[PDB]
Amino acid sequence: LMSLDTALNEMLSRVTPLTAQETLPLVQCFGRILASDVVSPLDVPGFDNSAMNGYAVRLADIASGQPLPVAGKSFAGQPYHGEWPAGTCIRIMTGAPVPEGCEAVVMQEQTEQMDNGVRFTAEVRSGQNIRRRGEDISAGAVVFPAGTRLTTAELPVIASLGIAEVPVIRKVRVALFSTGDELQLPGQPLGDGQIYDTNRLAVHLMLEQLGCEVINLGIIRDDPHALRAAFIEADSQADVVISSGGVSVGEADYTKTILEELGEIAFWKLAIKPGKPFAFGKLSNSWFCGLPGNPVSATLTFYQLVQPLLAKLSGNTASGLPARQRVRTASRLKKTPGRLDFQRGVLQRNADGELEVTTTGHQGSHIFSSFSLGNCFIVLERDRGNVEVGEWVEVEPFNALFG
Amino acid sequence: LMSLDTALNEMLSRVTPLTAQETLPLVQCFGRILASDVVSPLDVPGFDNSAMNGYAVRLADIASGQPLPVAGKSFAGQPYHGEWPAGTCIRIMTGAPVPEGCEAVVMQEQTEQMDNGVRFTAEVRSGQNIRRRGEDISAGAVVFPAGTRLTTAELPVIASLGIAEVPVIRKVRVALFSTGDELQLPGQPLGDGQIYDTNRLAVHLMLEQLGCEVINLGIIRDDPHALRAAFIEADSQADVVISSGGVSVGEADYTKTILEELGEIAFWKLAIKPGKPFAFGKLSNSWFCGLPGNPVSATLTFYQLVQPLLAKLSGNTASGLPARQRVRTASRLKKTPGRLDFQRGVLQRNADGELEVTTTGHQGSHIFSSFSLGNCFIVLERDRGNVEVGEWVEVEPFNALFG
Repeated sequence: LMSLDTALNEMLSRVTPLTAQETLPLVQCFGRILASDVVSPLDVPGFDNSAMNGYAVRLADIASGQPLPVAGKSFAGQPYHGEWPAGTCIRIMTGAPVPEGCEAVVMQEQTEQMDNGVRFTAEVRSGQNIRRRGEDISAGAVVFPAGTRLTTAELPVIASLGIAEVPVIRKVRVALFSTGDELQLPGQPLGDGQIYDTNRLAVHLMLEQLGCEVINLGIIRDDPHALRAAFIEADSQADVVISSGGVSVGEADYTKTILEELGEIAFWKLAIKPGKPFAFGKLSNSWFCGLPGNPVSATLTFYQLVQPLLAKLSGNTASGLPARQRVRTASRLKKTPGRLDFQRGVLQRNADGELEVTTTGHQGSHIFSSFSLGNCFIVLERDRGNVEVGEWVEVEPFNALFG
Repeated sequence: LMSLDTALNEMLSRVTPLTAQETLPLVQCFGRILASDVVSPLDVPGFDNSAMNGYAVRLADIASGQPLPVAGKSFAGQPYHGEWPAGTCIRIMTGAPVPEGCEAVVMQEQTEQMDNGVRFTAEVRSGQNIRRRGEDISAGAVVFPAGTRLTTAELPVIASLGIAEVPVIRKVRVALFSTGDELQLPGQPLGDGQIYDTNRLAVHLMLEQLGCEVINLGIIRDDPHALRAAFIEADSQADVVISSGGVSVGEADYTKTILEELGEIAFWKLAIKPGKPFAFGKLSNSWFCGLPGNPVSATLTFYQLVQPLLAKLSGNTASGLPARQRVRTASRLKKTPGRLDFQRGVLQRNADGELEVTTTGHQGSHIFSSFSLGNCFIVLERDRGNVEVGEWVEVEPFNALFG
């Protein structure tokens, strides 16, 4: 009934990014969000230097027009020191500091080297081939704005400025648990109607790889007191509490009333597949997300809803959701109009070098193999019907959580 | 002069994956490599269950052609163990264990309920709608083979079989250090032609993010005794030793002779760009990789050479190097024939939804901003010359190390 985009946007619009900060040495900031703007203490480059391998010259010596004998050279870490007579030029390489008085650099490929001097023939604009002090970064400028996620791309740049540590928004703390007498821990046998608890592990793993602080309270006993106690504890410790299965997502029972007793929680019916139910709302001091019991739905629902939410909450300002592309199906796809189907498929290059999706197989939610076999989602539009080999189709490549 | 592909195949052919293992609880196994095959101790599904929501019947009761009353119910968590008399049927839910003496299940769709029992609208064939124990995974089967890298796709499935821990290959240990009287740590001034050391950090961050155990020995003083001592230690405590800058990559000097003295190392000149020099070879108890001093070259060289080596080393059996696709340039690219140019670009969708690359800007190695601004490499062929807007071109999306 309710659309995914509508749901997501309503979740996101209620949420306020964290602000609490901590200062850490750069090596420990991977994945972390900047709490404050990084301001450059130095100029980059720190001095005027050559854009090219060629010769440093003065605009007047060129106008004179005689070949210019080489008076010396300026290199990597050894500027040209000493006098530079009129009627001469300085040999120079990329990155090397331009000598005092220099008005241009000429690339050697535009010149004729002879025993008695370099002959210049092309026009010589002033400033050409010269990289100005701080043209790349000026001291006092903001190199990286607050809200930036720190990666190998940013952190070395910060170190290049001589900064040892930066302040970052604190990890988001997420309490995790599941409930139900069916749920079984490993090592024990499966009594009557029991199954091993897989959703919790799945969520724990994704949470940790998303940079969060997990507080796994485990399986809570089929009991209202155990459950109220779990929520109280979870909500007091964390910014987000997750039920990975067992708490109500619509159906009326002892868990649904505790939920209605502890916060304002909405029970959604998403127009997606697989999945459908989703619980979301505010507890006393936290946000609550309750997932359906089916592994495939829990994962899907987590990945496409909780994951975005956690991002916003972290302080990250990177607007947009994982990238998608248009692609031809080498496979035939069973799709029902009514729901936004996130099928699994296999994106790979064909003989022509073009990219194409193949189904992983049976798209039913009774099996989890489609996450291993796959490598992307075939995001089939809500209103769309069956898909015939060769039709245009949306793929969302899996991110690192699945490979 | 020497091709990337050739160097890569030489490095990797000499290498021998680690075997040393350790058994860890599943929640600690993300990104880790399975040391032994995961063999299934149970059948999945564990019991002959129902595919649909409907009724468990027998063919002799359907044959009587009359409405058969509901003797009881069977849910997933509440298997039926009651009476099941002759002219009756059992209401069942999807995923639920089919009651003893079953033969088929029917959906509530091909069924209308009368006051005297359930009327059967359609036909009922022997074994319809019953999932049979072990049709997805048989007990004794190999679920995941040794060398598989454990992710959110695999790890929950392993918990579904009731396994708590699995054996994984030990992390690769990687020793890191740089050298030179020019390298400066943060907080200290830049003496004459001194610079802040960024390549070490860059590498540390990537190593950690690839799952390695980093031993960062910092900046070694410009002195053969400190260098020998660092090497003797790095080699004894790790599987790979990396100079991130400062050790020879060809130029003869005190560093090069300690290198030749401590193992068999080849100094290569790669036909790639940016970069070119790379040192690789065997020390006593380890593998050595020496990177060029230029930040862009050290990163690029690490990413394209050292990364695949670590992958092989780790035990991972995932044959291949990150994916590529053919794509049009919205940007003009300056390219010289002779070297394989790993330029940086911006892969994004256009108004028609198709994918396209744009340059990040200046491709020179005097700046690092191309890794942040970018999100992919434009892998321009060795023999290739300049590229015009709309030309077909190869792109290799950045992985997680760059965001």
